[PDB]
Amino acid sequence: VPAFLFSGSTLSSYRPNITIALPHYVDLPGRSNFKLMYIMGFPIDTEMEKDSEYSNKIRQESKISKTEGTVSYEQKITVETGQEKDGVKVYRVMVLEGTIAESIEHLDKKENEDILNNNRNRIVLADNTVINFDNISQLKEFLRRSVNIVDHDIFSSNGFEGFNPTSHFPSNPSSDYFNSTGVTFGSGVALGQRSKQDLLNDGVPQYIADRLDGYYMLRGKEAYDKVRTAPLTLSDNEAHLLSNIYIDKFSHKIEGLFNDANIGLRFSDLPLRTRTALVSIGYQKGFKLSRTAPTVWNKVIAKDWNGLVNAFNNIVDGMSDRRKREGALVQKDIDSGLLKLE
Repeated sequence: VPAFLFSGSTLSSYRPNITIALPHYVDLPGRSNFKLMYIMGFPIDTEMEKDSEYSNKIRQESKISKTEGTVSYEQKITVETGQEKDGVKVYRVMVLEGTIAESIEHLDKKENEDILNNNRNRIVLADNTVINFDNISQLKEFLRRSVNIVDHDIFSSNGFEGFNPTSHFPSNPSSDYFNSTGVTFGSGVALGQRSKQDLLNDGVPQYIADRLDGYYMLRGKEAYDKVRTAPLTLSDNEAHLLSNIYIDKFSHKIEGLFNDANIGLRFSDLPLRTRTALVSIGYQKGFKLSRTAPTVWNKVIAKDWNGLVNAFNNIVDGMSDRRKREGALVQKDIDSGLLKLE
């Protein structure tokens, strides 16, 4: 209580200031009610309901779900491990104002295991609210979920974009863009316009990109004929890696449109499921949502979240069930308190 309080190491974006083992008392810069006690050079975060000039007041619990939730991929977090009883809390700081990725890396270290396995783990967010985790594995999963711009498992699921690991040709004559269409893999990754070098630049591993030789730049009948005549089936692992690379790249185009609207939020401030819904509709209808799905985009820019649900539900495209799944993602976030309504 706490066990191994001084074990392991700490990643920190700030440091306090003749080697001293005496307690040192500092304030995190720019934060109210963030007060740290350094002992043995380790940051310790204490809370007490009783008044103290050496401790913080009890912090409010976050509404974010420890099982299903995320933190913005653009925000810094503080990760802590510790104990709490009866209006007194003592937590060793493992990560002080670090990135999600730095945190994932740091919390994977073996020297940290003992301290993380044997104490209560929590995240202290930028807003000074906290998320309390059942165990370290759950926290790690929360962080991994939070680095993603969209939820890839949802996006590639049957109800939305679908996933085919075998080279396929989405089109034909009567087209519907026959000679425009090209060999496609996983969830919509199309090679008609892309060289191997393009895939390499986007970070596709050499082994995958070499596998794709002969499918690059093929279009129309040559592409159909190639798919039918000499298909290639990637393993689910490689096809997902390829797909997620291109899904992320696309999602950044959507992110850029939304951020350029300058509405007082950044794309990263929207919860995961909502970001996923917007990327899903963009991927199917074309990325400029102001032109391609105006009812949706107007609700987004207005920050009217219930209205956005309704706009998804009201789209009549011949795709409508997928439009409704997208809306239901948004509704789930509203119900989770992640979209605050006026």
